[PDB]
Amino acid sequence: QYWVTPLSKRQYLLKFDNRGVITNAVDCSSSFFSEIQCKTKSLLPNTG
Amino acid sequence: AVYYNSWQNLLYDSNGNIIGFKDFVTNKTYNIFPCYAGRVSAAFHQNASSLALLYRNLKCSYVLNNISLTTQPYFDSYLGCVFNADNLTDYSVSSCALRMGSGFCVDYNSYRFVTFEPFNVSFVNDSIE
Amino acid sequence: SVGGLYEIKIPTNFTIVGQEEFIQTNSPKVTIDCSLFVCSNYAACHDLLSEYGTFCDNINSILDEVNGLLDTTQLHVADTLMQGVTLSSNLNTNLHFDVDNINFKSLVGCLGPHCGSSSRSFFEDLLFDKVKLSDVGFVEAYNNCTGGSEIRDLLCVQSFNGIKVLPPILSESQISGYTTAATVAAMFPPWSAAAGIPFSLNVQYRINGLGVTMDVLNKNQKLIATAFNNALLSIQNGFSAPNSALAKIQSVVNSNAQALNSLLQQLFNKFGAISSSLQEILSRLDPPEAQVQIDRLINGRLTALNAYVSQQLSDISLVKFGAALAMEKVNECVKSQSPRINFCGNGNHILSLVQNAPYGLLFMHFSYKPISFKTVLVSPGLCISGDVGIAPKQGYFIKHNDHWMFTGSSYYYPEPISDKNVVFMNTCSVNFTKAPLVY
Amino acid sequence: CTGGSEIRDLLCVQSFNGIKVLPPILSESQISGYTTAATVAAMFPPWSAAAGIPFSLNVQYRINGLGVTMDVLNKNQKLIATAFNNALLSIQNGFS
Amino acid sequence: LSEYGTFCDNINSILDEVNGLLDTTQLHVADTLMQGVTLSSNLNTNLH
Amino acid sequence: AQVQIDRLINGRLTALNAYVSQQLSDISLVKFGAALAMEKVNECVKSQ
Amino acid sequence: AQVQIDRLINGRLTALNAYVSQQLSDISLVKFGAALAMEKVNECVKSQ
Amino acid sequence: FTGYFPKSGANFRDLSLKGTTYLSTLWYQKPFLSDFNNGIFSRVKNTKLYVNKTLYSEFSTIVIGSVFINNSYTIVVQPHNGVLEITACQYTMCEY
Ligand SMILES: CC(=O)N[C@H]1[C@H]([C@H](O)[C@H](O)COC(C)=O)O[C@@](O[C@H](CO)[C@@H](O)[C@@H]2O[C@@](O)(C(=O)O)C[C@H](O)[C@H]2NC(C)=O)(C(=O)O)C[C@@H]1O
Ligand SMILES: *[C@@H]1O[C@H](CO)[C@@H](O[C@@H]2O[C@H](CO)[C@@H](O)[C@H](O)[C@H]2NC(C)=O)[C@H](O)[C@H]1NC(C)=O
Ligand SMILES: *[C@@H]1O[C@H](CO)[C@@H](O[C@@H]2O[C@H](CO)[C@@H](O)[C@H](O)[C@H]2NC(C)=O)[C@H](O)[C@H]1NC(C)=O
Ligand SMILES: *[C@@H]1O[C@H](CO)[C@@H](O[C@@H]2O[C@H](CO)[C@@H](O)[C@H](O)[C@H]2NC(C)=O)[C@H](O)[C@H]1NC(C)=O
Ligand SMILES: *[C@@H]1O[C@H](CO)[C@@H](O)[C@H](O)[C@H]1NC(C)=O
Ligand SMILES: *[C@@H]1O[C@H](CO)[C@@H](O)[C@H](O)[C@H]1NC(C)=O
Ligand SMILES: *[C@@H]1O[C@H](CO)[C@@H](O)[C@H](O)[C@H]1NC(C)=O
Ligand SMILES: *[C@@H]1O[C@H](CO)[C@@H](O)[C@H](O)[C@H]1NC(C)=O
Ligand SMILES: *[C@@H]1O[C@H](CO)[C@@H](O)[C@H](O)[C@H]1NC(C)=O
Repeated sequence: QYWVTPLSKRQYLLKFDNRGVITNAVDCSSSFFSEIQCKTKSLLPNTG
Repeated sequence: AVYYNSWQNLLYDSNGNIIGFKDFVTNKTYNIFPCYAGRVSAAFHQNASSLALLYRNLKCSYVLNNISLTTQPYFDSYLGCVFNADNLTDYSVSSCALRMGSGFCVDYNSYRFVTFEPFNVSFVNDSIE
Repeated sequence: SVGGLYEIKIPTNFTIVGQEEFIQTNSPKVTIDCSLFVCSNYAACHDLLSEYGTFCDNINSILDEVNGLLDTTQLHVADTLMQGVTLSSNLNTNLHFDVDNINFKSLVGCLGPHCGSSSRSFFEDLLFDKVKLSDVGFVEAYNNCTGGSEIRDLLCVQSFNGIKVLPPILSESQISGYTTAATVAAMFPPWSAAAGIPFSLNVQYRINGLGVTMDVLNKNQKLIATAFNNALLSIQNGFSAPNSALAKIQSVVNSNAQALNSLLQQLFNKFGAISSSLQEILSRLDPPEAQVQIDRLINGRLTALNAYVSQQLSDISLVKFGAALAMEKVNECVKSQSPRINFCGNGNHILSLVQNAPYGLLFMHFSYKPISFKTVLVSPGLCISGDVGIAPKQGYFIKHNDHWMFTGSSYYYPEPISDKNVVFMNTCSVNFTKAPLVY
Repeated sequence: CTGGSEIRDLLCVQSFNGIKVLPPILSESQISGYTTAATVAAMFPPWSAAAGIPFSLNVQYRINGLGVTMDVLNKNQKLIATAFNNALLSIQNGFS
Repeated sequence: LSEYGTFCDNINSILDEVNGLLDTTQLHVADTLMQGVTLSSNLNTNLH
Repeated sequence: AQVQIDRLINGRLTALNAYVSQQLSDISLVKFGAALAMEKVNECVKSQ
Repeated sequence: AQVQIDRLINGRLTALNAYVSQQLSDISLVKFGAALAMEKVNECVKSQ
Repeated sequence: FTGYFPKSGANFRDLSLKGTTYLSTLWYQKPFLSDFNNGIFSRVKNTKLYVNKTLYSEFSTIVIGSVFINNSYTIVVQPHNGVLEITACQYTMCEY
């Protein structure tokens, strides 16, 4: 298996843990929920 | 520190500031903190020939060892190091032109660091029962 | 109306309900050093900032006036709490904490200067330990900025960038001493904050004024006192769960922390310049172009300060309004009972009490709450004897045992009609029920 | 704004440029329901918004409290009620 | 505009707070209108 | 084009800042008026 | 000359916006003070 | 952070091809021969085989280039059982 996908210049929300490892990420322009996650700079935005 | 991998030598905060690094030669790791920055709260009375200085939230040892040495008398108040004022918090004043915060005042005759008590109860010696 | 009577649900039993209300009377006294915020330590920035001249003098002056308004407001609130308070020197809160079966031990701190700063009630202790950034909280947080700790407290970064919150002119311990004095002034003679009469009698007369006969009040005094201290306990236990008043108190600290953090984030905005860092600009460009980039940062940071100062002026206007309302509630709900229906909280307001809270005052409004109701037929007036009209005072006329009697509007207790509970008229109005056999 | 209208509403230009007025959390119809409930609460039992007594008696006691004897006040009840409804009609006609 | 940083976030945040104050105020006015209001279930708009 | 667009961004952001400042000031008067209206409801309609 | 005059225009206009925002806040306080004065006239002078 | 990243919600394409003896000429045309544009992100399965219980790692080799003629540099990323050989040379690439 050799899965490939195109790359492009995109803005991402990168979350780093207490040891410097990227544990989670969000593609900001991918969907409406991703836009809320990037706007609030959090993986689980507050109810609103 | 244990978070630096083989290719990493700089630690950054969420704002893009350098806050730590690993020395390329000695491999020793250090945290970088900003140098102290602050203000001096100076209390002045027109009849005085000097000032009462308050280094807010700073111990007098810190002021003398890391900011500046001086010949003025000093003491550690609740609000921070106070210079050129006598510690007289046991005394109180109902009016105060130099209000320093948390019920403290600077009173000039020298300057006195005194408690500020603008209001008090009218007392009577009548029975409670 | 059947004949001349209407159907009304009159209470047959009641309880006392306590309601909290936090009124913000103060806010953190934010000070900006405009020079240190805009330019940090960089001489090339300070030279340019001098050419903007009076912009930093305006930022400093407007915030000094705003902080002066907050200090004047705090003195006015303290003056209001202590206005007319007279206490006996024989009063010792360690032994004197309950009277007439009503317990104020939780609402009263130690009294007198021998305690020092310990003049805070159990109620205020329980309300202050849930808020980290109170006046003492800010002082302790700023004290830790030079403690050499590895923890990067956001308040320390803000203060090093010239953004520091100063303590209020009166500590929250002094204000708790003033609320304690105002509270004991209602429990013991001369009762200077309880209409000059015992607290239980003031509660009884206030409940009677709602349309409750005094006969049930002076025999249910134990039940009234137990309902009153149970309402107080319900208020105290309400802070251990999601509470609207505690959330309102925490909103003051959260909104201030959000505004200060938002102001600090302006130091990382590029404002169209090559970098948000003055060190990077000065290490990449010479004076002819570095000054252009530094001027972009100066305009952006000064614009951010003018916006923050406009927001602070608006917020302090709201705090002055809230402090005026709190002073009015002290005077017209705690020290006295003004004839205004829903001013001191909702419902049949009996009486109110006050306690100190972070950046404000917490009022406890006690109300007469009906438990059970009886549907009865009432007459709003009667035409008696020689066509003389009578109207009931804070009650209704009732046919009890096929005889006309009076009952209070807030408690069903039929009692004989007399000049004590009647308004007389020389002529009776139309539709007043005809009763020639009365009096 | 999305209709096939030839009329250029200035609000549509504002909304397309990012400036828009959002509706309040409670519709004005709900507030009208609340003012209606507050008004009928004074007319009928238990008169929860009229001191617990009939509206006409509340008007009569309020006028008496100004220094008007209850005799002329209860003998002229229809004149007072007609003056009250004429005042209400005058307020309604004043909007024209 | 992305190089200006938080300017548009500040404008949106201040307007959202202002609108939250208007919403809270409208709820307080509605609560005040409805406070203590008791009506009979027998009330009818077409008869009374 | 960046120089020209930057002048427009600065003007438009300054205009939004001015409008937001005016909106905060006007909502303070609206809150004051709403408090007066709640007081008039309680002390003129529900009671005298 | 246009470049230098533009710097002065932006500074003078920025200062005029700051003064206008301060004036709006101060007049809101004057309106609150006048409302309190009218209440004192009506409830302390003309009546008690 | 802004960088060269995949589009979330887009589709990966498994371009790996396994043969035994015969090679299809269609395997060397579109859509297998894909445009590079800015770049690509690869998620590669490490096909862990065993001979006499001894583990061996195999996966598809990728070539990146333009015309694949010795007038041009072709980058080649090829595994050698734990060793990833990466070269960029003027290779005479085969037709297949
Ligand atoms: C891209 C693709 O579709 N790839 C599949 C491949 C092709 O379709 C086939 O190569 C095309 O052929 C053309 C172009 O002519 O088929 C595979 O499966 C075969 C059966 O389809 C496989 O079982 C083989 O079967 C044999 O009968 C035979 O020779 O094909 C005997 C041989 O020993 C045995 N190989 C072993 C033992 O690996 C394979 O592998 O080749 C699985 C691959 O995923
Ligand atoms: C500092 O740390 C680096 C990284 O671990 C050390 O570099 C390694 O040194 C050994 C011995 O020469 C080599 O086998 C590795 O290949 C080196 N790794 C890299 C990434 O260069 C370095 O020796 C350390 N130096 C000191 C003074 O501690
Ligand atoms: C500043 O003055 C106060 C008041 O005299 C000092 O506090 C007292 O300290 C003594 C011990 O020396 C205690 O017995 C008292 O109970 C304290 N009183 C109070 C009100 O706390 C204080 O220690 C002095 N501080 C310095 C640094 O001189
Ligand atoms: C009436 O007076 C008595 C005597 O002063 C009061 O009785 C005390 O009440 C407290 C509770 O507040 C008890 O803990 C004490 O033990 C009681 N003492 C005695 C000697 O009985 C009583 O509370 C008063 N009641 C009212 C309603 O005025
Ligand atoms: C200051 O000096 C003036 C003039 O002698 C005097 O009126 C005033 O009372 C003095 N105040 C104090 C605090 O010394
Ligand atoms: C309040 O304190 C001051 C200073 O100790 C004193 O002059 C004043 O007389 C006190 N108040 C009363 C009511 O005695
Ligand atoms: C109270 O004070 C007055 C005035 O000094 C004195 O006459 C009286 O005897 C005192 N009474 C008590 C119980 O201390
Ligand atoms: C009133 O209500 C309480 C709680 O339900 C009850 O304990 C008490 O006995 C009741 N009293 C009467 C007179 O109904
Ligand atoms: C201040 O520092 C001390 C010692 O590290 C710590 O115990 C305390 O919790 C800190 N308090 C605050 C408010 O930072």
